[PDB]
Amino acid sequence: AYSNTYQEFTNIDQAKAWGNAQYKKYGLSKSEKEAIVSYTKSASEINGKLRQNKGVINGFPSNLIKQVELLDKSFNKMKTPENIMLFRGDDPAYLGTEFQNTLLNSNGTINKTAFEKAKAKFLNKDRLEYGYISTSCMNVSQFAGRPIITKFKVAKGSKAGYIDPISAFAGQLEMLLPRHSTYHIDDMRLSSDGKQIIITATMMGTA
Ligand SMILES: [Hg+2]
Repeated sequence: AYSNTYQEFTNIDQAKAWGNAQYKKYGLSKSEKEAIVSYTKSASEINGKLRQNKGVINGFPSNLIKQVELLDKSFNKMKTPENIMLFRGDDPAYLGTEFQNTLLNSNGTINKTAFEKAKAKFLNKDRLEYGYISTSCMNVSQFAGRPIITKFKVAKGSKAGYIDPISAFAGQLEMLLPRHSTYHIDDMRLSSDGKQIIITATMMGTA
């Protein structure tokens, strides 16, 4: 094959370390660090308004339009040295309103019929996310209960920032990604468990 290598953090301290060493070289304004901190205590509220009005902020309250602009700005400084793999956790409503109450049997195991409906609906296709993408350097335990697990592959030089410390209200080994990002679902298979779906997306960029 003609496949490229991505660094996957196999240990928490190794991630925490590489992580903090990237926080240094960013040099974020005081203004942004509070936009990122407010973003971690409101990630739900903001991304919701972002997926909604499909990227338009010229209707958002003043407070917001500014924060949104500040978050975007911050990414001019937060890129990644080399190719990396990030981990995200999602609930069924992520795949669609139809998988909401169809994806998992009351046994907790994944329904192989709904799984195929999804595999056909997304495999080898590009998805577009309107809000920001919170992720982790590893499959931390704040996912693991979540039925869907995406594994992003981010290319050298792409916007990605280790905001773990910048906000105390940032998840474990948290790594933010720019809004409006577009990735390509390259693989879907069930965990060697029975309950999950292990997606393998390939990021491309943000427009
Ligand atoms: Hg990381």
